[PDB]
This record gives sequence, C-alpha cells and structure tokens, in this order.
Amino acid sequence: MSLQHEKVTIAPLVLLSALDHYERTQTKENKRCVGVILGDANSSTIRVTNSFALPFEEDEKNSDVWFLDHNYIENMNEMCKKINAKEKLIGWYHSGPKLRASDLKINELFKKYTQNNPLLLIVDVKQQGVGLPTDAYVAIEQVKDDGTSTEKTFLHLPCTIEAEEAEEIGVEHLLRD
Amino acid sequence: MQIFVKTLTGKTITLEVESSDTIDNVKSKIQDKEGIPPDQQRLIFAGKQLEDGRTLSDYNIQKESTLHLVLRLRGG
Amino acid sequence: KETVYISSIALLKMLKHGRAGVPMEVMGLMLGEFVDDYTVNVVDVFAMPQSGTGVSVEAVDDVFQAKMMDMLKQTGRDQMVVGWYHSHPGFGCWLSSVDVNTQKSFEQLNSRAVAVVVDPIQSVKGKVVIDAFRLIRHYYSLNIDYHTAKETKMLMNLH
Ligand SMILES: [Zn+2]
Repeated sequence: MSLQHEKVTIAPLVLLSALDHYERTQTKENKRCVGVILGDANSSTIRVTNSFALPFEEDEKNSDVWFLDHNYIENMNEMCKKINAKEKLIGWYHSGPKLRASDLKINELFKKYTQNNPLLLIVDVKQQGVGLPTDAYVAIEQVKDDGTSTEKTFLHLPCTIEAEEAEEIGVEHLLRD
Repeated sequence: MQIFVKTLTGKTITLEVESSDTIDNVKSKIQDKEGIPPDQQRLIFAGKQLEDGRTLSDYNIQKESTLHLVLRLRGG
Repeated sequence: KETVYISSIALLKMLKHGRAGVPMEVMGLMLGEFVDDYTVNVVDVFAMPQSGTGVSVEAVDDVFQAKMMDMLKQTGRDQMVVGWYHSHPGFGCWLSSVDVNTQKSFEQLNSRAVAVVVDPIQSVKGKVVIDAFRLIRHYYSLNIDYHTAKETKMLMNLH
C-alpha cells in the first residue's frame, strides 16, 4: 500500500566521515565533496552506518559537467566487502548544503552499484541551523497527473542520528567538557 | 642499479641491487640498513606481493623502480 | 610530556571495530602526523583483512594495506602511518610479547611510532579503556587526549 522506505538513521561516524572528507580535500565553500554510503537498506528504515570518500570534480559554473571516478567506486567497495560484508553499498553523499541540478544524473550512476533504489544523503558540513544537518532523498519516477507523462524526482525521507553502543560511548567520551 | 623502497610511514629507503637477485635476498638486503627481520617483511610491487623464491627478472623490476614495504601485523 | 591526540573518527573507528570483533581481537593501522616532539596526531585508522581469536590477531592481506594508502591520498588524506592498534577484549591495555615484536619493527622505521590498545569489553559509558605505548624491551604509556568546533557541533546532534 505504501512505499517501503519511510525513515533513515545515520551513524555519527558517517557524519564525521563526511566532515573529515570535506576538510581534508580543503573544499572551497562553493565546492562540494562526494562519496559512498554503506549500511542496510532492506527494512522500512534505511540504516546508514559507514562511508568512504570518492574522487569527484565538477564545473563551478555548469551542472551537466562533472567527473565521478567509476573505477574508484568498484575498487574501494570491494575492499570494504572483505572487511565487512554486512555494510552494503546503499547510495551516496555530498556536502550540500542542498540538492544540486546534477544530483539526479549522478544518482542514476549509483543505481548500478546498489541492490535497491539508491539513497542520497546530504551532510551540511557548515552546520547552519538548528535541526539535523542531514537530508535524505531517494529518486522515484512519478506519473504526473498528465496522466501518461512521468517526472523523475527526489523523494525526501526524514532523518535521525542513531548510534550503536560503541559509537555512543565514543561520542559521550568526546563530549567530555 | 639504484632502486627505492618507500614505507607506509613516509620514510623512504634507497637500495643498490642487480636484476639477478631473489626476493628472499632482497629482504635480507633491507634488514642491513634498518634492522627488520626478513620474516617480518612483505614486499609489494605493481599490486603483487613478491614471493621469496623468484628474482627481479621474474617481476621485471628495473632501475629506479619503487617497491613498497608492508610489515607483518601480529597482535596478541 | 608527549601526547597522542586521537581524532574523533579515529576513536569511533577503533571502538566500533573493537566491539564488532568481540569475542575476537581486531587490529588496524593508524594514520597521522608527528607535529612536534611532544605531539602525535592520529587523524585516521583502517582495518585490513585479518584473522583473530579471543587472544590473538594477525593481518592476512598485505596488498590491501598498500592499496588502501593510495586510495586515501587520492581523496585528500595525505597522512602516513604513525602506528597501529589492536584490541584486548576483556583483559585491559598493555603490550604483550607478540605486540613488542611488532612494535619494535614499527619503531625501526620511525622512532616515534605508536602502539594503541583498546579494551572493547571494559569500555562503557563514562569509561573508555584505551592506551598508547612505545618501546625503548620494556615499554611505556603515552598520555592520550582529543582535539575542533566543526566536529563538536556535529557530535551534539546525537541526542
Ligand atoms: Zn596486545
């Protein structure tokens, strides 16, 4: 009756990983970093638990123009597979702050690597505002009330930060002062 | 001929060898300049772990080539 | 007065890996930089294919360690290995005989190398059981501390 994916939880480590990626590539405020997210996307709730950075470059001025290293995705994910088979490739992330005209085309690229409709996680690394610096999206193709035409579009999913016991210990430790 | 052996810690080591050298003896040639037992050395080149039995001619390692040293990682 | 500074991702990666391996030991490499004579920064860590029991662990794939270090350079992590970490599920932090044989091989390539040991079992809310060590063979313990505004606001989003 209803879509399967209704909710998303993100591990703290994922958020800190996106932030470390953006910092270490010294991404200029106009620029953004892009990577992969891993986890479990079979239950209603999508669990984002790990991630890794991608080589990614784009034209500051135009949207259609970008490079995403196909070979790196394949290489790094197989590495991850050896270390942890539970964390499967479920989508991608970028540093935002918001959706960009190129994200639907970039998302189609990840459909090759995910067993399900990919999940796009934006992590607003500059953390402006109250409320989580995360927004989750899955692309769907909706039949516009034409009623035969369609319109490929990002569907928003609400987010929460959920930590395992180990991450909860680490975070409360880090938040010591 | 002069080759290079970079480590994952940044320190780089330079060796002078000849293409008629077994991987077993190359690890011994590393223990002389830094003190690491050969049994604890894993040699990598072009994605391949060098096997102690073969020589440089089996891996086509020419002059000024760069090897990468990984260590045996053992914890208890 | 020398201190090992462990970044947020490094601590969370090591804790998460320690608890997942239970009841086995786990290990991995530590990336960072030696800023000065009194300061070691561990910015990042990673785990290679390995095998462990309740009281041992060893790395299996050695290609993986080389490869991984090139992937990170490609994505902005230029830091190199400053040491290694493994877990003592349930029996505290200290260096065993095996760990010394491994640590000295590390200290041969960098006299400032570090060996970190975490106890996933004894680590609980309000008590993180971790320690950093080096040799001279006996060994000694280095003080551990943690470094940013960006990470801190981000962490406060949990709860
Ligand atoms: Zn130990």
